[PDB]
Amino acid sequence: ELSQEVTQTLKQWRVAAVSSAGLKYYVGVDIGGTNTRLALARAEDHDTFLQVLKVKADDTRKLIAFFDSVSDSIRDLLGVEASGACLAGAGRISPDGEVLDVTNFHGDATHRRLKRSELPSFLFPPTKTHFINDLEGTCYGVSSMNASDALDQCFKPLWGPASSDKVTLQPDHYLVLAVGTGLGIATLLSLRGGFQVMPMEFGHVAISPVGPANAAYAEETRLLEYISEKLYNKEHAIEYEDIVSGRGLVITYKWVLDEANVQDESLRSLDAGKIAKNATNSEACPYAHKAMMLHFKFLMRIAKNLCIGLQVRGMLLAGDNQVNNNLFLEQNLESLRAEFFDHPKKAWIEDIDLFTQTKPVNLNLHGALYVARG
Amino acid sequence: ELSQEVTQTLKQWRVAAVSSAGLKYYVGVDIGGTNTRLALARAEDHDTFLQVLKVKADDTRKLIAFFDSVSDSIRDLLGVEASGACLAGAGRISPDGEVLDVTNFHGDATHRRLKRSELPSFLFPPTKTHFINDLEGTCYGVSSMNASDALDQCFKPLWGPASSDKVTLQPDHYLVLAVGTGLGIATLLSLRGGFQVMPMEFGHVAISPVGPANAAYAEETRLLEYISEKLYNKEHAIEYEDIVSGRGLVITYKWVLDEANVQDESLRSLDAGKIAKNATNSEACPYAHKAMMLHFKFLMRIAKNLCIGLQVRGMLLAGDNQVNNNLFLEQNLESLRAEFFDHPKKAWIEDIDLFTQTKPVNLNLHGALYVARG
Ligand SMILES: OC[C@H]1O[C@@H](O)[C@H](O)[C@@H](O)[C@@H]1O
Ligand SMILES: OC[C@H]1O[C@@H](O)[C@H](O)[C@@H](O)[C@@H]1O
Ligand SMILES: [Ca+2]
Ligand SMILES: [Ca+2]
Ligand SMILES: [Ca+2]
Ligand SMILES: [Ca+2]
Ligand SMILES: [Ca+2]
Ligand SMILES: [Ca+2]
Repeated sequence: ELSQEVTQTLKQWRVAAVSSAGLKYYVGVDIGGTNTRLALARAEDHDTFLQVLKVKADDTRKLIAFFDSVSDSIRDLLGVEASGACLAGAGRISPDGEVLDVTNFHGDATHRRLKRSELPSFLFPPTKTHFINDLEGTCYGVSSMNASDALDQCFKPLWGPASSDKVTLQPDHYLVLAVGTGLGIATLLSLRGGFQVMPMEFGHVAISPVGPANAAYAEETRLLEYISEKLYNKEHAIEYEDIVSGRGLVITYKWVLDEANVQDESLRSLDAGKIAKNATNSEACPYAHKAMMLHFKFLMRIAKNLCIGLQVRGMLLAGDNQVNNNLFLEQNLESLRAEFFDHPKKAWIEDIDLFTQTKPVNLNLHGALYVARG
Repeated sequence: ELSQEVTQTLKQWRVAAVSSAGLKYYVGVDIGGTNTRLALARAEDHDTFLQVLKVKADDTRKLIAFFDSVSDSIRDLLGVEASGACLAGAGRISPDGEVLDVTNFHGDATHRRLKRSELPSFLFPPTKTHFINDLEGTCYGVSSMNASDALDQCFKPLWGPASSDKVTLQPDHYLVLAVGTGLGIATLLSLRGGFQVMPMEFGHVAISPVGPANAAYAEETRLLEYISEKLYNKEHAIEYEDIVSGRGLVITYKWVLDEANVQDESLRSLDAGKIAKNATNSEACPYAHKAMMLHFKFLMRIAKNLCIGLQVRGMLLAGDNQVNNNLFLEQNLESLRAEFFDHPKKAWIEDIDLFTQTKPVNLNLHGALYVARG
């Protein structure tokens, strides 16, 4: 079952199949840890696309059923096969490009892994289908929009030497981060004509502490030990993603509530989104604020250290979820900056630009559709 | 004052100046945090070079006097200007490539920074002189030796799926680390024909703790607080380089001695090299061993997390100092592996290759001489 807008649109598209140019269109997929989205774009649609379906899926067998279903649906409306496909997924891709491993899907290896050869040929031509990482897809989307001087349509400066200027990327490196089901991290590279994308897995590196004289030192130690207990039985130091994610905000929230002996089962049951919204009212939901503060504090800490290690010129906070959290970010700007410049080498990152996405736009789908064209 | 071997060699070289091909030679420089080395290679010397001078220097004004001096000395023996130069230095390089900032030199900005335009024209042709980072130079050296199938002449596998094979680099990413005056880190990249080098500053990122149930958790906290006290007055979390370096091994050693109330001023005064040598006798110098253990433990911890974040296929422990520490590494292999695979995502790094440099060879100079040729 497809929507009216999609149905009417595909009817307009298919008249071109009996034209000289034919109907050449491409498939793009954003496989997130919680939701998957699929979109189509014709050869001439250069900055736009048609989202045909989204689904809540946390294993690959359910994706296969979604792909089969939506493939048959588009086939009944277009007739003509897709000319190329790219799936940007929230995990790692095998050296041969054949297999995606979705890091935060649940179950055994079969339910976390997705092979190209399992995909329906209609939407996923066997020789013209590629896997990329989701943040790798974000970078191609960003690079594509930077090339057509359009990044200012969905990004805004939060600080840095370029913050009075319209958003545009210089030929240096830029770090891209996205907070969602997981912590996504990639880098736009300018080494040696264009931007090269490097996919990364830095959301899973062990966290760093604060200085022993920091006022948050005792309480951060308790939070890290609490999370390390619940996830790893204290055997490992937690990953940044164990805090900087949806479930991470939820578990930090439960820690804030345990230290305050707040037994209220209603405030106890909120999901990441309600905690995050509640946090924009500092005086009326102080516990949501405290958890969100620590959530974004650790996002600033991993971003700080990657800026130093990668020697980037700027960084971009991306994702549609980030749009809803920019208000919290501005309400707590000093607290975030205090964290970001808390480093012996703070002089090195004083001139780092920070951009944040301000309008909902699925940069992953744009990136996947850029790759799918070849 | 140049040596006999260098003097005799340059006399042999200069006969070619009155030949059809002329005398085209290139300058390479390895500017370390403690020592600087300079070398020459002719156009046809593809895997060899002539080291003409090394000096102990910890500020750039002393380097300028060394460069001026050795430039005039080579000029009096060769007559003909150098055709190209590259300086691989232990720090950052400005966007315009004009200025090197040596991270661990002492003094004000003038004594830590070195401009191209301050270099003698004879050895450093104004339009044909380039700055690279020292580990960036290491990678070009490694890549150069991999291209001529020669890495097995100075690297040996310590573990991984390729450890029965002769050392050769696949077309994937490789992390390169070197422990010396500082912690040097760069990455050989295979994105998209060849290896691309990415320079990095990851030695300066904040450390990670162990899991709260680890037997070393209480004592690591004391060590981190001790170093954070002495370097930063507890205001910052220490950098990996604050432990994984010469001065880091020395300060860890002093901490081991303080916790044992060892007042002996003779054992108290050892420099990094004597501590490291003493450490290869576990039963006779147990304190040196304990400090060296923690030294290499934190090297394994930063390497573990960078392998995860960068998704490399292998890593190389490089530098001439590493040669003298491989014995310690093999005596304490289980302790190092216990640290390296201590991660929730340990399955991801199970198949990572580890190589370590086994013969002294200045890979920085090879790399700089590769760049100097254009
Ligand atoms: O989706 C955000 C990120 O989530 C992480 O848990 C995955 O390992 C990454 O591959 C992904 O980019
Ligand atoms: O020499 C090893 C490393 O030392 C560090 O302190 C510097 O910041 C790096 O640029 C250098 O590569
Ligand atoms: Ca077909
Ligand atoms: Ca640049
Ligand atoms: Ca327990
Ligand atoms: Ca000249
Ligand atoms: Ca490859
Ligand atoms: Ca103090």
